[PDB]
Amino acid sequence: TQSPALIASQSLGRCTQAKDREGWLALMADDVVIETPIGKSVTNPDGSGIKGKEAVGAFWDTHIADDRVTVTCEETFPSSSPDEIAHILVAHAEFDGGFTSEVRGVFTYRVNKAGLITNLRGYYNLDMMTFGNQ
Ligand SMILES: CC(=O)[C@@]1(O)CC[C@H]2[C@@H]3CCC4=CC(=O)CC[C@]4(C)[C@H]3CC[C@@]21C
Ligand code: NA
Repeated sequence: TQSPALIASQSLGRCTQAKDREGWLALMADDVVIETPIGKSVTNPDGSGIKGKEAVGAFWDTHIADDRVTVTCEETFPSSSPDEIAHILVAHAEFDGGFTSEVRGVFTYRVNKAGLITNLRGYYNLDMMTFGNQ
């Protein structure tokens, strides 16, 4: 048996690697809060996270859809709750014509009783990102 948290996190990645916008959003609760990273950033403007399914849809359009985002799991850290889990992820992206970005950080997931994602939080900053010219 896979826990609702692990199923959710892995499903989110598969939908990302296939640019399935609708399937991606269906894995989330209507009150989902995405904080990638935690704190103020271009991917987290006010530093309190992207709140709501509409705003995460916009986030997908702005930062994932045409940016070739792919997430790779390096190590999984289960908790003693089936609804919360942590991963060491490596996120890669391609933008502005072919410029690349890559960062490795801790990502925590949380689902509600129905198993829908309510929280996704990333522990990383700019100094951890690496950029490319090909
Ligand atoms: C462009 C960037 O700054 C990043 O590549 C660096 C951090 C990346 C997160 C990592 C976590 C992840 C998990 C998923 O399964 C869905 C997609 C996201 C949210 C993914 C979006 C692109 C981000 C924001
Ligand atoms: Na994943």
